[PDB]
Amino acid sequence: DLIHILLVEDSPTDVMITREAFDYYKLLNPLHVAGDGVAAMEFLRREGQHSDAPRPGLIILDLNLPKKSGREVLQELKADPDLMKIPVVVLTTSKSEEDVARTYGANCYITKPVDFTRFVEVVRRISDFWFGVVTLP
Amino acid sequence: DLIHILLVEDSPTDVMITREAFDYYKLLNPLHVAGDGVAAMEFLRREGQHSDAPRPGLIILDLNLPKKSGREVLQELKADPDLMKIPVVVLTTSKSEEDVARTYGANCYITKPVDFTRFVEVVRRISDFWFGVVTLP
Repeated sequence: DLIHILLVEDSPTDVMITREAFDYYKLLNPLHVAGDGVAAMEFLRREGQHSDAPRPGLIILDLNLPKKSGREVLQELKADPDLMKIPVVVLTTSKSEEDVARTYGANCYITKPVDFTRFVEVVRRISDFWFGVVTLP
Repeated sequence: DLIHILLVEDSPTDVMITREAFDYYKLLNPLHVAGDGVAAMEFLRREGQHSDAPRPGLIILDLNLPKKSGREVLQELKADPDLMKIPVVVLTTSKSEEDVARTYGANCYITKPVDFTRFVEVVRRISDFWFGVVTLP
């Protein structure tokens, strides 16, 4: 449970689905949320209010973002020699759109919302990620 | 992923379902299997062929066991001042039987087979167990 997860999603309903999924199914991975692209880059660069953010080990990225787009966030990520290494899953709004997105992006795409099932599929699609059951005090 | 899991189940079809679930969904927890009660106690006591077995952190126990029953295994477990501390989930064959089993055993019961969904519910029902996503080389 070392790696923190950064969810860049503007929909409060959809953020709620992921929060409750992590909660009800006992995911220990710290879930962090940015509601627009400008806040997402503030988190990654660890600037401003996020001056003490942890580096995420997984970024989950919607494309519909106010203030700064999903595309801008991804483009600024892959420019940075450090942020480029971080795994990115792009949220699509429809499995049909998901077929289109993989054709031209393939595993780094899942349809939203990210409930626990979809999050389990994310973990499956990403080679270096694994589930473990940990006992705790 | 420190804790090993001991599955005491005689059905090869049902053992197959759990093996593939752990495999396809990338559970790192070592899964160990005993096909009857006598082998299960051989594992716990770490005797004979299992002289170097690891202590399990979770035991999943069918009641239909040849050679030595599910009840015998549980009774010998709770006698032992060491083995008694280990979490035990009892497999029932029907959610109806599961309602009966909890009335008189409540969370330590799930209907078989143990696919990944049911295993996730086991983890939910057991206070000190948590899921974590771990990155790996």
